[PDB]
Amino acid sequence: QSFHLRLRDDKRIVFSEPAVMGIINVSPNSFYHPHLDLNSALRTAEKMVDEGADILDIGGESTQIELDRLLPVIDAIKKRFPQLISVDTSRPRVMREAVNTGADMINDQRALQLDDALTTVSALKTPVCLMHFPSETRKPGSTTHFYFLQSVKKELQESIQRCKKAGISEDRIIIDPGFGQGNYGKNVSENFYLLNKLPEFVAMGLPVLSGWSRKSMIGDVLNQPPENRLFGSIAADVLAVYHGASIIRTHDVKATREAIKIATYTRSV
Amino acid sequence: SFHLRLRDDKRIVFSEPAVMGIINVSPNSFYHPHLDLNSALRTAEKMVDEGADILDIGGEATNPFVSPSTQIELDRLLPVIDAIKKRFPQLISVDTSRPRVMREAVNTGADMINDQRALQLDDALTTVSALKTPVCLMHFPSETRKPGSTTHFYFLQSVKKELQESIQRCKKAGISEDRIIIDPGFGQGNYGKNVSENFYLLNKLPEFVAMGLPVLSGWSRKSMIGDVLNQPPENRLFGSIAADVLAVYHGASIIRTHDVKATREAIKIATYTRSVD
Amino acid sequence: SFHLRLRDDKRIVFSEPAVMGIINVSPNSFYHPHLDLNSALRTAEKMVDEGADILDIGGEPSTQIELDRLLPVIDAIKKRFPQLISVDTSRPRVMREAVNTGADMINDQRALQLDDALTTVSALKTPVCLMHFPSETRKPGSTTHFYFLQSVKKELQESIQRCKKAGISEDRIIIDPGFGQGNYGKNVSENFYLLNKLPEFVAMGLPVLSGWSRKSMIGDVLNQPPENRLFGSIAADVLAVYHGASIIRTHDVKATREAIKIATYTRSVD
Amino acid sequence: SFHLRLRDDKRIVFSEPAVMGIINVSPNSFYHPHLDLNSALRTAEKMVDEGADILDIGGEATNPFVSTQIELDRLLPVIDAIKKRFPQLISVDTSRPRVMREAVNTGADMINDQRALQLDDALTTVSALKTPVCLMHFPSETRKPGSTTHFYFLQSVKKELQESIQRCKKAGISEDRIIIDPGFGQGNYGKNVSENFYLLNKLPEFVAMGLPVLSGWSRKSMIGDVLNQPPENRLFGSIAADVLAVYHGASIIRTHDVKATREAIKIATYTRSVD
Ligand SMILES: Nc1nc(O)c2nc(CNc3ccc(C(=O)O)cc3)cnc2n1
Ligand SMILES: Nc1nc(O)c2nc(CNc3ccc(C(=O)O)cc3)cnc2n1
Ligand SMILES: Nc1nc(O)c2nc(CNc3ccc(C(=O)O)cc3)cnc2n1
Ligand SMILES: Nc1nc(O)c2nc(CNc3ccc(C(=O)O)cc3)cnc2n1
Ligand SMILES: [Cl-]
Ligand SMILES: [Cl-]
Ligand code: NA
Ligand code: NA
Ligand code: NA
Repeated sequence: QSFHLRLRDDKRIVFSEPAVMGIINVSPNSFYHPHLDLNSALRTAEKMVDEGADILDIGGESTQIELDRLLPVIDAIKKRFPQLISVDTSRPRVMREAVNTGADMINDQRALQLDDALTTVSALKTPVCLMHFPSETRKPGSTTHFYFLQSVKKELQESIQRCKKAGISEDRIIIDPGFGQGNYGKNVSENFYLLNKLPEFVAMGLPVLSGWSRKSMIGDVLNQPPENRLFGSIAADVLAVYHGASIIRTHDVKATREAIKIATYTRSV
Repeated sequence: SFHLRLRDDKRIVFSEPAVMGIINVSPNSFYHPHLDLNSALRTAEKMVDEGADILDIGGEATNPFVSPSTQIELDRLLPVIDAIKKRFPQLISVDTSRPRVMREAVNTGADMINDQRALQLDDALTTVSALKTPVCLMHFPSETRKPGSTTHFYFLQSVKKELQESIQRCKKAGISEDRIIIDPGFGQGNYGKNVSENFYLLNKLPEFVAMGLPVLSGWSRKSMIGDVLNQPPENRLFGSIAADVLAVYHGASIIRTHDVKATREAIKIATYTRSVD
Repeated sequence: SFHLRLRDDKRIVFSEPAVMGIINVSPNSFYHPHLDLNSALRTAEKMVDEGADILDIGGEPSTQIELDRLLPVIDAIKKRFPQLISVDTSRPRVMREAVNTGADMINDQRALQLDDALTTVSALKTPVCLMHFPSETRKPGSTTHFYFLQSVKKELQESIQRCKKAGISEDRIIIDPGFGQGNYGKNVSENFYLLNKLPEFVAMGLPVLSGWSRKSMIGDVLNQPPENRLFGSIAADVLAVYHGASIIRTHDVKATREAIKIATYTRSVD
Repeated sequence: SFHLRLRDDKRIVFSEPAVMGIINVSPNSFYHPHLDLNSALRTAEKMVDEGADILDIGGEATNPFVSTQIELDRLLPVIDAIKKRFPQLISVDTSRPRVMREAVNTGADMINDQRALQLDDALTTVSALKTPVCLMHFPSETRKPGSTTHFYFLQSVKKELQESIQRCKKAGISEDRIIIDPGFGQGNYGKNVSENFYLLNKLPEFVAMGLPVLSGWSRKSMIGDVLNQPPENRLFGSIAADVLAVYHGASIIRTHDVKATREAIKIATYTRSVD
């Protein structure tokens, strides 16, 4: 699985194999490895760069505090490292300033639903990741697995179409089924069903991004706290790439990179 | 047997329990949401071929107790009702709690109204009385009740009392007895019952049947079956059939189901067994 | 029969509905303001002799004023009497200081809506009464009774869920429909409807508290001033207990206690 | 009237036979498995309301007719939640020394061992923990039921229990911390129906050993066999066995049915002591 994106300067970047996107959360309230200051975030960035990350995803999600956290990190990373920078936000103002500070792409868990977001991404000309997120509160397990998958695909296609209409280029759109529980509105079996059926998303023609890293589904199946979820998480990434995923979002860059290389070879014989 | 008197005074006689097939047309609906008109019609066609007596169409977007949503509900319902009215002979039921949806659905061809909230919303009683259609009154779904907070016996008594009051509310409003159907409201979640309470109501269904009106029961694919079998909704067919069988064995008049043919065949055996008394 | 768990983890069981006597220590308080410490203690003494299970003390710069009225009373009561003490307040700081002084539980008419209230009660580990308080923009009578009731239950459920999420133990939550007119945003018939439907609150699975004592809906129905509302008030207490209420908040301890004893017996004989 | 000494050296006195309610948190149990913390707590609340003196929490699946971490994950949360809520004594039904330590550390007041501290380290663990312990008679090996006379079987049971008691005293376990139990049951409890009834009829012989005696017939197969009833229908027969056990001097009754048992044994106690 190879793919490309067109950056905001119309420069084409080609990935010869699935990309690894390392996570740097600067929100003290994150479930895993919150970064409370700039120095600690930069220590993580350096490790991830050493471990071979392709992209670093910086998130800190009330707008000014988000900016005070994100901007210093993006600036420092842009200054020090050659990695592509993704900003994980749903706020148009954050997108604008993040990109002005050096972010190359926008990762939106809300798929540009927040007013002004769509036009903002079109105006910035950056690649964007559209993650599937419930219209509103969904009851997990309330439909068959098949019909749930149908709705996720349908809604992602609608998001893609909104992007194209707003003038976002086809080579700037990444999609993500939005793996997780809690407000991601899925139970464990639904998450695994979407993973099993990932080729149906891949067949939509855009690069697919997948993030299982240390999440509750692994915790539930293994009965392990987040710190003990490494091996289970690696397994999900392997399966995601085996099924055609283009980008893996992870807290564990080296382990993911090595594991998915095996998935790629298995898939590519 | 039982009959329903339609708004034009024609009496539909049912010599055996009726099977009401379900077509949910809201995105947040249970089991199988129909996301467009064509998909809704494919299901109707299947259910018609499987021998449905009634097709129950519902597309509620939001709870009216908590307009744009009214119009959204209409936009989803009317095209399906209209297409079915033109194509098929089946009776059409509209599952809604909104008086305006009731009026427009009936004008479009709906024969009866199915209200989970028992016409409690402002103007619902008067609306149904004026429409002169049969109506199903369900045990009101209490989102705040803590299941198990009373004993099975007392909970059963409270369900019976509430249904008796809903019947009286209807009669006082000028809704005729031959257009009233009652339903103990099987389900968990917002239906304010746990697994054991649901099974207790099912075992005690004859107590609802003795109230003298046709009783409707809907277990199809619901969480009670999932919890007992440890299965997702697509794997609850055989458990659901069993509940329909027992409901009919105990005297239920109408079964509301996602699986028409299977329900129809199974309850025929329940009906025969019940009949040999 | 119900129970609560105090902040020391001690299980308190009530073999029958508890009577909570009211001691208001603010000058603008309802029915009988206690203008000094001595008067408050005389009332406490009477209510203890009359069989009160709990004493609810309430006195709502202004925080400090509330404390100077409350603490001396709570302190005196804590030293002299074995009854449980409740503090009627919405202010986190008053909650902390009152509990530190001897209050066993917190009674919040605002259901811990005031910032820091939730975290404060969770840390204090005391039981808390959550009363429903309709939006102050509400106009009584502008919705049907049934509709209004659903919104009251829904909002109480949301308050309960906030408490649980904040780590407040289920055996430390009491709920209250918030009987009253005026700023309680209800009219006479809405109050009687909630009373008639009280078993629907009991069905939420937590002890229910009710307070009709001397209130305006009795005054309006009987055309009586506060002094003449005793017989109507106990009638409301009787009905509340008959419908399953666990705690009755009253200015008239002896009369309420005796009346609800009859209600409890009648309810109990299934 | 009997007494026990808790590990805090405080003596607890029972003026009448104590009722021990059963809370099993294992998925595979023949009667009322508790599969989650909440169900276990509901049962506990009900049993406390009904007047239970002791709650016996077990995480080992009990089917007589057919990992340490898994037992702890089921038990500890329940024991913790009970310790924080109720004044009742907490018993932990386990044979695993590690479980004994962790359960006691979490709040268990005594240890109920169906193996009478046979597993290595169990003896020394209980002596060091300083908690009361119930020693239940269990087949040293696979016994064939009905293979000896009733009298000779009883002799072996009494001899083996006496050996167990002696092992405990030698290990330094206090005499006011030892409870004994004839181990009523079939299957791997190594007895048939007649043998169980013989032991019950002869309960006074265990009572004469000078330690409080615990007895557990609740909804067991002996009742099922005699009445031809599934577990749900064994209440009345179970009550009868409890009545006889108490009439013969049992100090503790282990039951799934607290209120019914308490009421029945009050009658037994009245009759026994009217003298
Ligand atoms: N594109 C994209 N894709 C994701 O998967 C993602 N996940 C998070 C993290 N959000 C969650 C959700 C659920 C859970 C749990 O159940 O454990 C954990 C973390 C943040 N940004 C994200 N962005
Ligand atoms: N007359 C009537 N009778 C019903 O039984 C019914 N059920 C639904 C569907 N509602 C539910 C409720 C609970 C559950 C669960 O626990 O799984 C599922 C679906 C919609 N209209 C209904 N109408
Ligand atoms: N938990 C609880 N429950 C109450 O019922 C209550 N009432 C008051 C007193 N408030 C009112 C409200 C209305 C009226 C009237 O209309 O007469 C009188 C007094 C103060 N704290 C209270 N706390
Ligand atoms: N002290 C003590 N005393 C018991 O009697 C006991 N029983 C069990 C449960 N074990 C059984 C054995 C046999 C049977 C049957 O034949 O039905 C049923 C249950 C677990 N802990 C126990 N602990
Ligand atoms: Cl449905
Ligand atoms: Cl007052
Ligand atoms: Na791939
Ligand atoms: Na409805
Ligand atoms: Na009519």
